[PDB]
Amino acid sequence: IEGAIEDYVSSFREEIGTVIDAGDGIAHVEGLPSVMTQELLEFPGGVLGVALNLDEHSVGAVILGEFEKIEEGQQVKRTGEVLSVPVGDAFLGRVVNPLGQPIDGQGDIAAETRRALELQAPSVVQRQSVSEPLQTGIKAIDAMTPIGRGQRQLIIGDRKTGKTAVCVDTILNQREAWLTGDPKQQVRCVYVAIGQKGTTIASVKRALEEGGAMEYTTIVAAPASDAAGFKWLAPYTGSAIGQHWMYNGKHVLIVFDDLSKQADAYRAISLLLRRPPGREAFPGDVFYLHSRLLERCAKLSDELGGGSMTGLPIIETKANDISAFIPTNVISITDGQCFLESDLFNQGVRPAINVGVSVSRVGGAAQIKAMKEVAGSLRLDLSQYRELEAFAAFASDLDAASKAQLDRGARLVELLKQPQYSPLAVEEQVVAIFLGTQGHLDSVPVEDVQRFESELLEHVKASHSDIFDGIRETKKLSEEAEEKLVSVINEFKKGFQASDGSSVV
Amino acid sequence: YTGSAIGQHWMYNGKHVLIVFDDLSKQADAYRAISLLLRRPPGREAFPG
Amino acid sequence: YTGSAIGQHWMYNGKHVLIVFDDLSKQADAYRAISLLLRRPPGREAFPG
Amino acid sequence: EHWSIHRKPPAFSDLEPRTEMLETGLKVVDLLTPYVRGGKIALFGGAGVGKTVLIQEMINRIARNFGGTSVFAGVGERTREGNDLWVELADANVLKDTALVFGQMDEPPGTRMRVALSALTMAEFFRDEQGQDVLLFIDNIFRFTQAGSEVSTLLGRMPSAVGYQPTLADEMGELQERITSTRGRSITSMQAVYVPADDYTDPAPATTFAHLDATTELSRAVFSKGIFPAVDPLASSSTI
Amino acid sequence: TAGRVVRITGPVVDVEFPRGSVPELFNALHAEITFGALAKTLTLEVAQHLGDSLVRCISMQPTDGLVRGVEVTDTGASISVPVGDGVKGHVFNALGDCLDDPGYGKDFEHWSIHRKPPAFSDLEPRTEMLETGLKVVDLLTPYVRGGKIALFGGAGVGKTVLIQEMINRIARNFGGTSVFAGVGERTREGNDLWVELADANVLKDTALVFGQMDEPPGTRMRVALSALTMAEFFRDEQGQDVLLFIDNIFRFTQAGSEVSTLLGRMPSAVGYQPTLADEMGELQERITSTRGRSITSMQAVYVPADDYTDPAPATTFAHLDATTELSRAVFSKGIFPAVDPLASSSTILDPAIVGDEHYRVAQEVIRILQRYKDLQDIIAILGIDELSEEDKQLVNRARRIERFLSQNMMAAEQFTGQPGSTVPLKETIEAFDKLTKGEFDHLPEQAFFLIGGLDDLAKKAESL
Amino acid sequence: TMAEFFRDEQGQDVLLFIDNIFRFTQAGSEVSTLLGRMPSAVGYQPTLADEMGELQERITSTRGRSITSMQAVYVPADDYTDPAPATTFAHLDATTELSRAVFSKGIFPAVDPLASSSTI
Amino acid sequence: ASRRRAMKSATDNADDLIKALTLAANRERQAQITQEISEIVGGANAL
Ligand SMILES: Nc1ncnc2c1ncn2[C@@H]1O[C@H](COP(=O)(O)OP(=O)(O)OP(=O)(O)O)[C@@H](O)[C@H]1O
Ligand SMILES: Nc1ncnc2c1ncn2[C@@H]1O[C@H](COP(=O)(O)OP(=O)(O)OP(=O)(O)O)[C@@H](O)[C@H]1O
Ligand SMILES: Nc1ncnc2c1ncn2[C@@H]1O[C@H](COP(=O)(O)OP(=O)(O)O)[C@@H](O)[C@H]1O
Ligand SMILES: [Mg+2]
Ligand SMILES: [Mg+2]
Repeated sequence: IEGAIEDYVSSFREEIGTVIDAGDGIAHVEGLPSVMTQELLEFPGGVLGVALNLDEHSVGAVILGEFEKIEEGQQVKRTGEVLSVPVGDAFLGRVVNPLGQPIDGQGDIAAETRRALELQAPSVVQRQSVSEPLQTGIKAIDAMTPIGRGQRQLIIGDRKTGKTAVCVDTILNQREAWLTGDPKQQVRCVYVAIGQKGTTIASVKRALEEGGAMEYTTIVAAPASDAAGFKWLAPYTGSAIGQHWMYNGKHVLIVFDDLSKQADAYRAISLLLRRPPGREAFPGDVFYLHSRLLERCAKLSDELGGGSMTGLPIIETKANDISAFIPTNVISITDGQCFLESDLFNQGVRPAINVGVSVSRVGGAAQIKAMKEVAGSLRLDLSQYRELEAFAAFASDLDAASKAQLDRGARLVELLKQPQYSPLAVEEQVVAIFLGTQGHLDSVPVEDVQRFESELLEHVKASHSDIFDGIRETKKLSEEAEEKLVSVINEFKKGFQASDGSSVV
Repeated sequence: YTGSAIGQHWMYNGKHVLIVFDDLSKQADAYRAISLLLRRPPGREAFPG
Repeated sequence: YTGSAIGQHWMYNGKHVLIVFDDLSKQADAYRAISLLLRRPPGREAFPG
Repeated sequence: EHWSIHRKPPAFSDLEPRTEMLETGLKVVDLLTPYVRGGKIALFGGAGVGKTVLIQEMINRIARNFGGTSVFAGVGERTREGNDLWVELADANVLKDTALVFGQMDEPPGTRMRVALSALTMAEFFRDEQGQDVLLFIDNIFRFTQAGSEVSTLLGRMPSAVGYQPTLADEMGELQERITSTRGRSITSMQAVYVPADDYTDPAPATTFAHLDATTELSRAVFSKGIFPAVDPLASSSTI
Repeated sequence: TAGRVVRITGPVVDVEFPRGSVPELFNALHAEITFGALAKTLTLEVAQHLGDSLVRCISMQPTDGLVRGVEVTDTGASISVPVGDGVKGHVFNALGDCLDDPGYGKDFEHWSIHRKPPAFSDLEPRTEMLETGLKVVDLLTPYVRGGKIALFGGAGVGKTVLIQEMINRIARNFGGTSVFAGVGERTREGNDLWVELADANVLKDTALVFGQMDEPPGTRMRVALSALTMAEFFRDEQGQDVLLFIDNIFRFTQAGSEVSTLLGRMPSAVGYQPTLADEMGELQERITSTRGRSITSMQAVYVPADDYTDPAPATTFAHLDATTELSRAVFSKGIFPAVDPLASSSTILDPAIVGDEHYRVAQEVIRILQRYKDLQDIIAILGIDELSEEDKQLVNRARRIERFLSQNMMAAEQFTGQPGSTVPLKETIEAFDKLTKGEFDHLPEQAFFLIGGLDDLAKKAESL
Repeated sequence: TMAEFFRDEQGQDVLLFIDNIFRFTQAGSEVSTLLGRMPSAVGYQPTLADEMGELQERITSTRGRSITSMQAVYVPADDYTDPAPATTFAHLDATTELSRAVFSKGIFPAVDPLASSSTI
Repeated sequence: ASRRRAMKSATDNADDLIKALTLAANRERQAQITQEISEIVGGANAL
């Protein structure tokens, strides 16, 4: 009788299944004899679905798009294989469905090649060290935590700090590099937005085209009006397109708006799928999930073309808490952090980057020689300056060196401030930090240093251009250039008056 | 509920009525015990929703 | 329990036996694990009553 | 004529941010957090902070100087407040210019799931067809989240860590998107959000903030000091 | 014979077998994937007996495209690891296949990863004193032979360089080889570590095993066992003492809790596996020294949320002997070891074992440093001029001893050019005895940095 | 029962002493866990108020029968929020309390004056 | 001169209250988390 079972099994025009029950965004389908995990199922009404849980007499499913059309009696059809994304090079300057459809008013896009999302990450024998100047356009960022190609950097912050503005400015900072002919400086930046209001997306896009960087960017947006499937699957689509562009040797930069929404969607679908829960009502595999999306980025070896990618995940926390489950996991899974305390943005510094906690693992390996020399280790100087304000807040008599150090620290802190939508090139930042370190501005009144330096740089950009040429051709500061800069700043400060000031040698 | 109904009867007649409840947590405790006895699913620290 | 039994057997004789219990909380943890693997509902702090 | 309650969100291709300086007469709102026409502004606070007085003063000051139509919806509130509001609006001639709908707490939670949807249906019918500026005012949004939590608990679905129903953020996003001003039509939405025990770690207020741009919240300590507006300037912020 | 899969839930896989072919706990199962684009083989391990010829297993690799009814075969043995002399020339993960090339094969011998601890009767009844070339660790935090020691620190504090120095020093002085086991280690960091080891010409006698995050928790829970298995093989086959490295223990506990909660058991004790002490003991019971051969291990544990009463750190601390701490103020001072003598201690420091004079010298040093730290406030606020002769002389002696406590290592020649030296304990203790009186207060500050013994330092000082 | 027999038939005033009533309640919890009843908050019995109430009301002084009682009650883990003393609070008229801190002070009659209360 | 020492000792004594209260808060939050997870699991498994 075993031969009968064998023949019946081996017997198996299109295969058809049957829906038995549905509700709350999921459904149950039976009758499919042989299917592969994560099959892209097809439904008669045009809606799509995926298979996640398999049973001896049932197949679990998740419906991505419209859900109300689902009812008992419908017939499913097994189609194709594991779902893939059609990637190409026409995606620039457009907004697409995370499934890969042109939601924007522009016409249909072309297709180049289909790539499956689930792929193996590059191994250890196909990576090099990291040494490259990725600029940021912000003085404090590259002044404290350098950023290099192939390096993952985390930004975690509280409510209403300004991370979005920083990301937008970093994205648009590469206009000059794009204007260059060869693609060595060209980087193809992409943006991923998860669970954000449509008006905010429109405003962000409008800021992008006002900056003029629409040519070399694309947006993958999943607003809150969508179901859980799109929120769960968008980052994988972004990673797939990014890695495809990387594979050809082009430098690309991926930015994630948030990860908490994806975790929430995963928890929702897992609990609705009747799976065992754990700590904080979270599934066990959630941590592993993150490892599958953040470990893709890495520097490549020259044998494979020397491609590069860089990711900037963003994490939000409430009431200044760091010991939470997801923040701890993500902090342990990555290197380099940028804490954004709300108190610093509350008054004074606009970038509001914390100094005593920020750290970068790569450090000097991603630092240009000139500004590394000019840095002069002001981290310890600011640390002792803070430790000394904590003491001498009410001091009238002090040591002369202590007073001088306090004044220098105050001047440097007031210099470090920078407004928004103001990217800067490397040369002016190097000049500014050289001005700050040498103490030439020590006689400038503390209330009006910033504006003052403004005119100087403008004047520096007006009557002189050889210094910029030198710093751009050799990436190094020479003695004669330093002497000329000293003479120029002296003659400029000779004839400046903000409020009852005095010119001193 | 009995006290409330007794009050409502005079309420509809146009007479002013005053009501005082000695305690209210005891009622919640009794209801929770009944619901837990009747095999109903529990809720936030074991109270019915 | 075996230590207690071997102590009691000599107790019958009416002599003096000293007994040491260098660890107690470990036995409590072992019993807790045994109870939880037996699907019995845990009490306060996962310890059965 | 009758329309279905359920609808579909508007297309993303017809979205544009709205910027405008609408000014009131009160100092705190004028200086700290200026309002914006066509956007979202929400109120926050715990029990008995006095936000109802604030919304009543706001509607009294604004409806007089307004030529558009206003629709008021109460998801959960005491009968006395609604009756007093009806009497007050009857005391003036502006009552004819508005529409009212609300539901009380004594009803089963099922009736507390659709009142907001009915208000949104009326608002969209007015806006899409008449092409006129409209006012949509919401007393609270916490109540229907509560009733959803209890109905989901009764449905036999596994709860989350805090006890809230799963996919609550999905319902949040589905509800919030319906209030949207297109390129040709403008609508203003007023709402106040109750926080439980004045605890801001609760995920519900945090997820309801994400749909907001200009916000004003209230605190209990400044109320205990003696100030009636009780607006905290350190945490309140805007987007314009 | 062949078996068929029944239900698939993530990595958990249910299999059904004929009546007379039920496997035993902890066996190996092989399966294939038919799809061309995701062609792969899967290995599974047996962990439960649900009954009715049904077995629940955990996939060792990510699952995708699996098809019901696919036949499955049985290895008939547990996880096999290769052993031989050709080891330690390359890198490979728990599965055993070399990442640089698949050239290495089944030529070597194969052993099961599962073993048992040695018997109680043949346990070593007496401990031994393990001496190193660094004076600070010998004097302050003596190392116990065959014990376990913890290290705390971060990046930029010179811990990796110290690890390399220890590796080469144990390789050269007492011989033997050391194996490195990275659990939950980032791929880029692993590649950088491999490059650094290759460029240092010490990669020849070290066996590197890596654990990738992208793998399911099975690798994260079996890599340590595989490393211990090969270390024991080397120890029992060659007679050479081995040094074992573990990067973290917290990730191992996290993986254990994960695999526990995936099996549908009951959580307890702040979301932890109910028998975590059982796994901890099974792992730690095979590190003790026996038969005259020693197995020393190095770990670095992470405390969550700055809490010490958490059950996992509490269980970890139950098998510890010495602790080492590193800071950045000591780095800002500019000394090589970069260790604070006040924040570290040893459990073997007794007057009857290390000698009474050693204990007296240690107590004197600790007292002097504590007084210096206490008087730093008055030094900052008023200075040394106001301090009396006794205060100024004790401050000078303390700062001179602090400068002297640094010792030049060997690989520091990569930036200085001077190989380090090893000193006997007797010379160090006699030098500290003579320095207790502070007779060298007239020496200039620069001359106090050690390079080796005392005669060479005196000659260099006289040569200044 | 035997105390009630002495009170009723003999018509005599009766002295009563009981010790560590709390253990009684604890016992019930255990047997509940064996019966299979649904657990309650902090793993106690689904019903505990009724048994405590009926045990307390059984002690009652009649017009012709005066009965004086005094019960010692335990507190677990030095916490006063637990339901075991919380329910007992409602069945008492004269109450005195002890504290660990006052005992650590040195005085042996460690009775808190600020916390003790009475109704007479 | 006598005034200065009072403020110095006040700071010295003020540090330990911070330490102790932080410890107590840590223990309280850990207890609340473990009890809530225990009760939610107990509610889950019983049905
Ligand atoms: N350098 C700056 N100087 C002054 N104001 C700034 C600066 N950078 C940002 N801001 C202001 O701070 C706010 C930042 O808004 P943004 O949307 O970026 O917030 P966010 O902290 O990233 O959070 P979310 O994504 O939740 O809105 C805006 O009001 C913006 O005008
Ligand atoms: N300007 C004011 N002057 C005097 N009393 C005021 C003022 N504003 C508010 N109040 C007082 O505040 C209360 C108003 O309650 P209200 O309904 O506004 O509170 P709420 O914050 O909405 O709380 P809840 O929803 O819990 O009732 C009354 O007691 C009223 O007297
Ligand atoms: N005592 C020291 N003297 C001089 N340089 C040091 C000393 N200790 C560490 N360094 C430098 O600090 C850097 C970081 O070393 P280490 O902390 O071992 O690696 P990581 O920062 O990756 O943990 C090394 O490049 C080394 O040159
Ligand atoms: Mg923002
Ligand atoms: Mg109010």
